[PDB]
Formats: sequence, C-alpha cells, structure tokens
Amino acid sequence: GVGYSTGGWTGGTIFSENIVVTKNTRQFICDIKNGHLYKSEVLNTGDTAHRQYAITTPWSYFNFNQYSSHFSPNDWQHLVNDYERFRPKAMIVRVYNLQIKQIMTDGAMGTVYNNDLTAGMHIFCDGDHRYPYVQHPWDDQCMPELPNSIWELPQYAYIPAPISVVDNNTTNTVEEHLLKGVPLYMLENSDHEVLRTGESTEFTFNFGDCEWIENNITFSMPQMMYNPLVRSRRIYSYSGPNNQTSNAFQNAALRTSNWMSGPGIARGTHNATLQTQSAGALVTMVTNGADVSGVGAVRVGYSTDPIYGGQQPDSDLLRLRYSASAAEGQQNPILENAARHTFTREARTKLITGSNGADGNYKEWWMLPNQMWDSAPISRYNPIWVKVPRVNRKTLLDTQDGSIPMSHPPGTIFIKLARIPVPGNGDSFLNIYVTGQVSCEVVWEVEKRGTKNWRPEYMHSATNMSVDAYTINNAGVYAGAVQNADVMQTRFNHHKVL
Amino acid sequence: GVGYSTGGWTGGTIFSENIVVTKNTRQFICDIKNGHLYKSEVLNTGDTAHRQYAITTPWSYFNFNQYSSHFSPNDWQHLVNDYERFRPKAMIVRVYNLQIKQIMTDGAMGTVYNNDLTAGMHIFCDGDHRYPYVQHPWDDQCMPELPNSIWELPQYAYIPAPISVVDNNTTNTVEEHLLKGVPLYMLENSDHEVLRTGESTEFTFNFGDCEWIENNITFSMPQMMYNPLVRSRRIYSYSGPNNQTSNAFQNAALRTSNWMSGPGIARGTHNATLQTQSAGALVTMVTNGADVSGVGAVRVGYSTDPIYGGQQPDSDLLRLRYSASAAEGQQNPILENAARHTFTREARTKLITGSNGADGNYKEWWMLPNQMWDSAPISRYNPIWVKVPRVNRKTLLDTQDGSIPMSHPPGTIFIKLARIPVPGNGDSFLNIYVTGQVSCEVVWEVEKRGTKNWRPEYMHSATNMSVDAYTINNAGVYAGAVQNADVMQTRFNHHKVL
Amino acid sequence: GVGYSTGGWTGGTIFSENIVVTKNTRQFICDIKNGHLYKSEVLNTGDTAHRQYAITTPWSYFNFNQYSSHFSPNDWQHLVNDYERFRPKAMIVRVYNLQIKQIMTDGAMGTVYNNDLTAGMHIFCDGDHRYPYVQHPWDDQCMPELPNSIWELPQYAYIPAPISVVDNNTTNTVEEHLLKGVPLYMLENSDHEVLRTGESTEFTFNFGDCEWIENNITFSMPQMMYNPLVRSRRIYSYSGPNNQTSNAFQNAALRTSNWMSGPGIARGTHNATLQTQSAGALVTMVTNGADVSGVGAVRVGYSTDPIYGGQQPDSDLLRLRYSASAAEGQQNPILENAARHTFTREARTKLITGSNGADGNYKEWWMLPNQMWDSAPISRYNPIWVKVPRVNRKTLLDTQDGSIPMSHPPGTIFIKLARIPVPGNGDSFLNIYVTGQVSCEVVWEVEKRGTKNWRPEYMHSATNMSVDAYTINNAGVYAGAVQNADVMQTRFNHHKVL
Amino acid sequence: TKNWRPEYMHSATNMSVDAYTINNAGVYAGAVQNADVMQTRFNHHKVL
Repeated sequence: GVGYSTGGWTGGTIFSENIVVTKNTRQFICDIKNGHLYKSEVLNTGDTAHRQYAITTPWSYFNFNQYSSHFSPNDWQHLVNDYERFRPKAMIVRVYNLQIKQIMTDGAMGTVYNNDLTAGMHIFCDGDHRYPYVQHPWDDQCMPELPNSIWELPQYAYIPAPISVVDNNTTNTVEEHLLKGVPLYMLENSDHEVLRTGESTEFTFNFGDCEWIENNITFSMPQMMYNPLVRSRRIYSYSGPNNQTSNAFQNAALRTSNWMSGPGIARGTHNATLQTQSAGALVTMVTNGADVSGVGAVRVGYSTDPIYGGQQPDSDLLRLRYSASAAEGQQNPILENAARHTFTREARTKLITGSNGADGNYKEWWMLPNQMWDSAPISRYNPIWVKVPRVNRKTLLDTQDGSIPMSHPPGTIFIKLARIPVPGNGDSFLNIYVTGQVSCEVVWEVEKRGTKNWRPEYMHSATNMSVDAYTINNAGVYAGAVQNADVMQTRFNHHKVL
Repeated sequence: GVGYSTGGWTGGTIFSENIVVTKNTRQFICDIKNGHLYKSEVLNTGDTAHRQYAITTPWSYFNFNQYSSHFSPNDWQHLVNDYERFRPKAMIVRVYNLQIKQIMTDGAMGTVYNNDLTAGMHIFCDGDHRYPYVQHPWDDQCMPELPNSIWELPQYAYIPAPISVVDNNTTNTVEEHLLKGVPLYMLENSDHEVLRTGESTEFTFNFGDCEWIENNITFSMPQMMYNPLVRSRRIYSYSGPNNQTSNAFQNAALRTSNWMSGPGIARGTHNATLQTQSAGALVTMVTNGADVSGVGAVRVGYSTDPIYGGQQPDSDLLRLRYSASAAEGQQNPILENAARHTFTREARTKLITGSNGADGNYKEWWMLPNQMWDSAPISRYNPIWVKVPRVNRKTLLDTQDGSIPMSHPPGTIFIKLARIPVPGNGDSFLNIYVTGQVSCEVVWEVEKRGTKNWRPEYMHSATNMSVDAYTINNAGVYAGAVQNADVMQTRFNHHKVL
Repeated sequence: GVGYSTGGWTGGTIFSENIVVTKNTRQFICDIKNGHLYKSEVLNTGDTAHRQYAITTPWSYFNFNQYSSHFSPNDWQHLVNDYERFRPKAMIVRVYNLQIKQIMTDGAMGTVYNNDLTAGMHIFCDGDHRYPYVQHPWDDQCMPELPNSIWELPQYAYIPAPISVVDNNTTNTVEEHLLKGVPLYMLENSDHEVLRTGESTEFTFNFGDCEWIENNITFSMPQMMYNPLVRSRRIYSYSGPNNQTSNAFQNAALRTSNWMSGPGIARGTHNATLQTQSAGALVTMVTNGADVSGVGAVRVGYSTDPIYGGQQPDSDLLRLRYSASAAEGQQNPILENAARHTFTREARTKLITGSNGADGNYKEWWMLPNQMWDSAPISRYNPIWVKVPRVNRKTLLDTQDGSIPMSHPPGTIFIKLARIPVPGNGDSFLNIYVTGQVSCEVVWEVEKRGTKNWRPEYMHSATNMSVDAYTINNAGVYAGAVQNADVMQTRFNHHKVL
Repeated sequence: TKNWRPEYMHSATNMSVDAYTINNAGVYAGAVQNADVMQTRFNHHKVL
C-alpha cells in the first residue's frame, strides 16, 4: 500500500471579482503527548500566580484561526487595498503523506529513526463541538505564516472548572459539592479515524452567513450629517443671565443629531504582574458560594481586555497590542489600532452640566439607544473567528478583537499516535511520532466597491513599511511584520459616505 | 498489503426510546503464553491451600462480560435512571489493525522492537462452546472500563477435573481409574483463522429471548396487597385460655395471604483463610469413591456464595461484596446490595409455635410453593451473563449474581501468535507479540415505563457520590467507583405496584 | 334526558354442555367517603395491636371475587355435581339506572331526600392495575349473595408501606430515608368517566388461559399405582442381624415409587391475640435496616396462613376456616377442607431411620423433585381469583386458597360522587349520595367428564345439609350455609384414575 | 453529552420527608424546602 504520493503540494492565491482562494500546505510533526494518558494538572503555579485546574490530553490539534497563515504578505496587501469587504466562505482541509517512525536511542549514534508501516494515527474532527473548544483568538502555534516552516502541533488541554471554586473540597461543603460535579471529557468517547501511511483524509467546513469584515473609514461622524448652510429649526432653552429662561437657534453648520458614539469603558489599567495573574482591564469572577479568601481577584477571576470599544481609551497601554509571538527569545509588539483614520472609532463623550459650557467626561459610556460606530480594525496578524459560547442570553456582541463571531466555528481537528504497547509490561510503550502534510484551502467571499471621492486614498504601500518587513536573513530565519506599518490595516483604507 | 487502516475507532453510546447502543474500542496486547505449548499444572499450592489440577494453554482470550466495559459512568447513569427494564440484544466484535513485532534484546539498548510482516496471528471463536467455558462471573481482565487503557489479554486455562479425585492414582484403584478417563482439550483441534497485519475479522452474537434486568422497587410486600378498611372473612382457630378452642376474625388491615418470601439460607459464614481455600458459605464437594482423607473439605470441595437469596442474611460478611479489582496494590470494596429499597428482598420468616406469639426463626428457608420475590440487584460493575451448565436437571435458577443466565452465552474469542520456530533447533522459537484494536458494539433492548406515583423517586444523583468518583489524578491513573453510592444500583430506582 | 330506563334487571343461570352463564344484578349505594379527600391514617391501634400505615381515598369500589355472588346455591349444586372442571372465561359488568340525591336534614322530619339531576358520579376502572390492587381473597362486602339485597360499596384504601419501617423517621436515619421515598397514589391522576342520571357504562374482562378448577378425588395415592399380584424386581439392602448386609425382594402388593406427596409445613399455631396482631402460622417480616425494637414480630411482619399444603396439619386450628361474615353480630364458621375424600391431600411423610422400622416424622416437608398432589378444595363461599404480585421470581404457586392466581385479574371498578362544593366557603360541600344497579354476567367454561367407575359417587344432596341451609326467616333475613355440609365442596365429588 | 462523569439529578433522597404529601386531615403539602422545588440550571452540563 505504501509508496504512493497520497497527495501533493498546494499553494498560492487566486483573485477574482467576487472571490479569493487561498491554498496553503505545511509539513507537520506530532509527539506522543503526555504519558499517552489524560492527566489532571494544576498549571501556572507561582505562589502569587493564578494557578488553573486543567485536564491535559494525549491529543494534539490543528488551528487555522489566523489570517497570516492564509495570505502571503503580498496577497494580503492586494486584498486590503483593492477590496472593501470580505469574509470566509468555505474551508477544505486535507491530512496526508503520513509517515510514522519510531525512535530508538541506542546510545551509539542513537536516535536513528526507522519507519513503522502498520503504525496508525488517530484523527478526529469534533465538528459539532462536543468537546471543549480551544481555538481561542490570538493563540500561538497556528498554521505557520511561512510555508516550508514546520508545524509543531500543540497538545490539547482544557479547563474543566475555575480552580478556585474547588480549592478546598475538604474543609468546605460548597467547594466540595461543586467538585463532585466537575465534568470530564475524553475523545476516545466518539468515533474517529485511524490511518496507516498509505492513507489520507479530508474535512470540509462552511462558514454560514457569517459577519463581514468591513474595510472602510469616514472622516465624518454620524452627528455631522448636515448642510452647514441651512439652519435647523430646533430652538433650544438655556439658563440665561441672572434668573430667567431664554431660547435660541444654533445658526447653520451647528446642529444636534440623534446619534451618539459607540459604548465602552475608557478607564482602568493592566495588572503589573499580569504575566502570572489576570491582567485584564476587567476581571469578572464567579463563585457559587465557594471560598476564595484573601486574594486579589486578579488571582481568582478571568480577564477580558480591551474594553474601550467605541470610545477613546483615556490612557495608552489599554490598547490591544500583539506579537506574532510567542516563544521566549525576542519578537516585536505591534498594534493594529495604531493607525486611527475613521471617525466613528475614537470617541470622547462629555455631558454639559453648567450653562457656561463646563463639561463632564464619561469614562464609562454604557449602552444606550441610538449609538453608532464601526467595528475595531484587524490585520494580517489578527485572528479570524471566535466561538460564541452556548448561552441563551447575548448582548450586542461586537468583538474588540475584530474576529468573526460564530456559533458554529470551524471544528477542531485532533490527532494522536496509536498507543503501541509493549510486552514485558512495566506499562511502557513504543516511542513513535508522526509527520505528514496538511493543506488548507479557504474560499473567501470578496466584494469590491467604488466611490465618487475625487481625491486619492490611503494605501498600504511598503514604501512606508520597515526595511526588515517580511524577510529572510542569513540564517534561514524569517521576519514577519516588524512595525505597525507592516501589519496592514482594516479601517485604514476606503472612504465611505454614511 | 500492509499500510491500510483496516479499521477505525468506534465509541460512544446512543439512546432511543426502545434501544441503546454501546460502542467501545480498546487497544490490546498479547504475549506468547506458556512455552507455546500446553502444560499440566497444579496451581494454588500453599501446603494448606486448595491446589487445583489445570491445563494451561498457549492461547489468550477476550472477555466482555462486564457492564462497566460498555457504558461510561454517565451513560450508565441515564440508563438506570430513565429505563425500567433492559437486556442485551446483539453484539458485534471486530479485531483489526493488527501489528506483530518481534523482540530482540541485544544487550546494548535491547528490546528494540521490529515489525514482522508475514507473521500470523491465530484467532478462533468457540461459538458453540466445544471447549471449556471460562467467562466466569466477576473475572478480572475484561475489556477495560476506560477506553484508551490497554487490554492485556488473559491466558487461557481450565480445570479438567477436581484435583482431589486423582490425588493418588498410584496407591488407590478408584482415584486411578478416574484419572484414566480425565479428558484433554486443545484448540488446534478445530478450524480457525490466521491473519497477517493487513487483515481483520469480525464476529457477531445474538442474545436470544434472554432474561430481562428489572430495575424496580416496591415498599410493599406480596402479603400486603389488601384494603385496611375491609375485613377478611377468614375466622381462625387458636388455643384459648385453659383448655378449649375459641375462634376469631382479624379486624381489617390485618390479613393472611398465600404468598411467602423468597427462599435462601441466611446463616453460615466465610472461611478465615479463604484467600487460599474455598471461602464459600457453601462447599458442595463430590468424589466418586476417591480418597480425600483428612482435610477440611474447604480444601476439597468448591464454594458457592452468596446463599441468602430472598432472605435477609443473619450476619454481615455474607453480603456479596466486590471490587473492580483485582491486581495486588490497593482497590476499594463495594457492595451493590448495600442499598436496600425493595420490600421483596430482605425477608425474615418466622414460624409461630406457641399461642402467646413466641416465634421461631428460619435461618434456612427452603423452596416451597407460592414464594414471591425480586432478583438480586446489579450495578455498572456487575457481570452481564453466566453460562448455564449442560445438565439435564435444573432448579428455579435465580442468580444471586444478578447476571443473565443463558445456555448459549457469547462465545469466547481466542488468540495466540503463530509458533514461528527457528533453525539451530534447541526447540526454541522467535519471540514476537501482538497488538491491535478490538471493537465491541452491543445493542441493548431497553424499555421505559411510567407510573401513577405522585411523589418523586430515588435517583442516582452524583450529588451523593464520592468526590473521587470516576476520575483521573495527576499521574494518568483512573479511579472508578470508590464507594457504594457510585456503583449505581438496580432495585434502587422505580416504584412498581404488584 | 332523565326518565329513561337506561337498563333492566338481569338474573339467572344457564347450563350448556361446555359453558355456564351467570347473570346477577344488585342495587347498590354509595356515601361520600372521607372528607371528599385523601387521608393518611394509622389503623388498628390497640397499644399492643399491629397498627398499619394507610392512605384512605374518597373512592369506593365493586368486588366480584366470590363464587357465592354468581351462583344460586341450587345452581352451584348442579355445577359441582355434574361438571368435573370449570373456570371463569369472561365477565361483563354494567353500571346504570343511576340516581343521585342530596340529603337535607332540616331538623323537622329531616333527611327528606331530593333528586339532584345534573349531579355527576365518577366511575373509573383500573384495568391495567396502575393503582394498588385490593380485591384480596376472602374480603367482605363483595357483591351480595342474595339478589334483592343492597350492596354497600366499601371505601378504597391501601397500605403504602409497612408502618414499622418509618416508625421513627425523626431519630433514625434509615427509617427516615425510607420514609422519604414512600409513594402516593390518587385516582384523579388518570382519565375516567363522569355520568349524570340519564347515563350508563359497561366494562368487559377476559380471563386468559387461567387455571382450571379441578373437582375430583382419588382413593389412590401416586405411590399405589401397581399390580398387587406382580412382584417388583427391586431387591433392597438392609442391615441384617448382628453385623452384615443382607438383601431382599418385597413380595408383590408392596413396592416403592418415584412419587412423594405434596410439600408443606404441618406444624405451628395461631397467635392468641390474633384479632389484633398477625395471626398467621407464618409471619415473614422485612425491614431494610429500620428499627422495629422490642415487639413480637407478630406486631411487625405480615401473616400468611395456612401452610400445610399437601401435608396433613399436625393439629386442628391450622385449618382454613371461614365465614360469609364479617360484620359483628353473629355468623357461623365453616371449613371447606372438612370433608377429606381425596388421597393426594392429607399426607404424613416419615423417614425410616433405624432398620427395626422406627420412623421420623417430617413436620416440615420442603419442596423436592417428584412431588405429586392435588390443589386445595373450594366451595361456593371461596374466593375466585388472586392477583399474582409483580415480582420477577416465582415458585410453584399452588394457592392454599383454591383461588385462581392470575397476573391480570379483573380490574377494579371505582366510583365516588362529584365533590359539589358550596359557596360561603368554609371548605364544605353538598351532601349527596348515589344508588344504582350493577349487573355482572360471567361466562364460565365448563367441562363434563365420564368414568368407567361402576359404583355410585358422593353427591352434594341437601339431604345431608342443615335445615336452615339457604333460607329466609320471619324477618326478611337470609341464612346462607350454616354448616360444612352446605358449602358444597371441590375434591368432594368425582373419582379419577391417575 | 460526551461528559464521562455522572450529573446532578433531583433525587427525592435529598428532599424533605414532608415533600409532596397528605397528612391526617386531608391537607396537602407541596414543596417544603428548596431541595423539593426541583430546578432549572440544576442539571445538565453543556460545553459552550
């Protein structure tokens, strides 16, 4: 059976008037995660750390949730420059050209690796989301930006419950009853495939009428939609001098609209020790009884950042910054938000208070009727989608991320080698690993749109990008975006009218 | 031929109004049992031990006779909570993804293992029961409760005759003539399969109109079926004061029925050294002549426990206790019987004797006409079936086990590696072993039933189960039921009327 | 709608070669039982009494479980004298000619009764046995033996649980957990009819292949089936004089058979205070934990009498005696068993012990293979059927009663007046009652059989019955059977061969 | 669900001894304590 290609190499991008197709293939690798066995572990223990409860599985998985993985920097450039809106339509993934080898470290020039035909590889796709979802936005280890760069699949693990609630089952009846109910998930529970070297498999996903990524900017606020030469009939009242009421007409080019800017909380900051404890501007803890005595919740609750939304944050360092990341050893931070070209995004509401004109700022602009704003921008390095949680109560939902929210996001494709046991049982097994190829073709629905704007428009040039931007250096090491110019932007480019 | 999946991984459970389907797959392993040769051995020699005569075979075998192996604890919960009766309908077993490797221990980093394509594996299914049956209730080594846990197949061996009868063939004409007739069974005697790595095989079994497992309890004894407000016409005689006979009518809410409780022997105890000698409340030895001088039969006969049946045992430690077991190194005992919710199960009959009311207890309630009772309970950890022996005389037959009795129980699937001999004959052979996957899909006929009972009913909650119950701990070690709460129960749940 | 017969009066009996049909109609009456409400009560409190836990319902019910109710004494005579076997085949019941009147006691010549057209009567038939069954053998208040005698329907009530187990819920965790689970049944739970005066309803039941009532006797024991002139070849061993073994042939007319007599316990007696506490030869208590400290079980368990079965009871007053009963104020006891004409019924087994001939009696003849005997007799006053409890374990089952056992016995027909509330609510209601007619036609499958016996046979004559037997006396008061002659018998009449 | 562990279930083993009953006067008692009422959001584990 072996000895046959069982696939090829797919790459490139094709642009059409209404569609774009990205084809990427990567060589992947997979170790024997864990002991071949599920483990209950406590991670992030630093004495003053957060310390979450987790289940670690013998499975590893593919994650495609990152634009950079599908578009070459050049492609992404034409995408953002030429199209006004776009969204993912369909994805087809293939796993093939599998090779499973066992590692024998003799001692003498050991680690010689030999093929093991007849050694199987499990591969399962959750599809319906029956197991805890992990494709969290911004996660590291996604399909590598550069083709020809190995993809080391990340091991699968999830958080069954907030560590704190069960912190003391012995010695607390509540934190104990809760602990009694903690769930447990294992994949062997469902049907899935097992492939020998001569085999392959394919998976296809269809984004529904998912949200569209709008790539446009205004220079005009919703409350600026009027004719400066025509006077409004409004006639407002105000406390005149001394004690009386007088009324007046704002002359033309001054008017009051029905629209307010986007909601959000512009204040707050980040924990200094965040790298070990919740760092979110928000923290949002829950304990149904429980204990959780004497800690900064910053060691109990879970962070959610950013928060400003349609408001201009009162201080920097609130800003959503990111790096291609994440391995220790030097990478450069960059912010998509750094360019600010649209005038529905960085709002600063104030109440009027006194008749002189003295204002009062709103560092917390809660939701109210008639608020209009544009979504946060994204860039080649942003994350494509976010699973919406299975809750029966949802609010307006704009992602601060810029990521496409969806109840049924691409399923997770898991894999793990067979647990080839061995005789002379001490509980051990054969040490093997897998390598193969993964191809992910994505069909993107694109839409081009024209304006009657006479003047030119901002365009990602690469004349304004770093000299490092997107390159290889004498060791075969690749450099992605090095500065905010490079990332490209959404809400950078096209002037709309409103 | 090799290099093809020749199977996949099947798992999960599906519930329907009248059916439930359990699908489990496990990775298995198999050594070269014995010398590759049959041996006549004497086991359990402890000087004061029982010491049985046995034939050990080069074969190993699969055993599926345990509920825990088919239902996940959660599944079993819904099964017992929601359905009133159920029974196995059909089983389909598959053996595939075979890999046969030979072990060379060089010395230098030895035990390197190499595949041996073209190395066959024998697999035979008795089906008709032509070879001594061994799927004895409660046996250890059955399909592992947790998927993803290796199944080490147990070697096959049986007891040709009670050791004692032949104990002295030389020096006793009877124990000798008997010995002359002892039989001998070997599997090479029948046709069976031989599979190379690229192959697989399947077996299907059909439980006939086998008995049903009833999951219900009463709170009402068969002799309590009457109206407390209506008087019975019976008019009994009794020895009145001094010397005369007078007669009377028990007023209403008092009555005498035709029904008696279930038979059984409530007395007796367990041998203290049982772990080496019959420990059964009963012992039941047979010797057609023979010798068998000067031993507690407890070293001759074979035990049969429990014995109380439809009676309440007069002392604890009669109770049928069990553990998932059985390897030495700490597991916890648990009893299914521990919950006692039905009022047909723990009976205590007494005869009246004297007219004052003085009773006489029956520690031995033998079989009599009109006895009504419910079968013993079972739990996820109980054994599914028991082969009924081929005898032409059978009694009423309720298993104290709770196991389903059947003349034609699932056949035994045996396997052993080919005896690859080697040149330079010193009688040796190539050291190889097998590993593969086994899938066992069972179709369970289920029946739901409703009551007119107004009040709520007992339900296995997991609010009442240990905090350990069913979990994994920092080493990838699994914990099943830790206390009697956890096992679930039969005769725990549903109120019937009678 | 009212003013129409909505029925007639059906009576008489018709005999055919293979069928007999009994038609009876009775005028019935029904009060408003309880407060119109269900009550949890403790009955039979006498300080030293049994004291059962019970639920009393606002419903009343019809019971037809008594031969005397269907056959006129004369009819029953021809039935037993002429037919050898018989059994109930089908029953059709009708409720009609309903009249509902309200009772106003003015004071002045009060209790004037006025019709209430538009006042409904609930009538429900359990049919499937969803509510606790109460047609217990020998119950008083069944369809009256004499037509033209009013039937006062007995109120419905049942025993949810043995009082003792819950005796102390406060102060005993076990007797408390049990109490938590006690069930509760109410009829409003199911659909049923509501009839105004102008209406009627009908119900039909079909006895399946229920057991047959055999009316025959032998004068020959199963171990007497041989030729006194032919010698048996058997040749038995016995301890001869001094110390040796000799063997011999029983000459002809002496033989040993394979048959033994019927099982049963011939000893024991009846409690002297039975009229308040279990009086059964047996008592059979069950307590799953519980308390039940310091009482003769005779105040805890439930009696089951008689017990001798196929054995001759060692003392009188064991004998199943009865009266048409049961209201206090003088009725005469009678026993069906008093005539003893068959020689399979009153057995007295003895073991031989010593070679001289010295026997040992078996006052407890438990069940054993090869036991042959005839069922207990019955009479016009015996009870027709007994519901077999819903248990999954049953023994041989001959009723000491003589009653036909059946899993699906005639359903119970319940009735209660509508709860006509009244304004000015103090929680009261209109006082009304119902009277109507009930007709019960039963089809009896009969079978006549002839013998080659030359001599005449015993026949219920009425030449051998009391002068009172079956009569009316100057007050319009009826007398049924006054002595054992009168009751007629089963196992009295026909000689069979075996 | 694919949850392996058991799940909370309204048992009536955890409900009052009064729960849902009739007492010597024909008076009915419904739920007497929070156990008895049953619950929604008590029972089934979902994934999100």
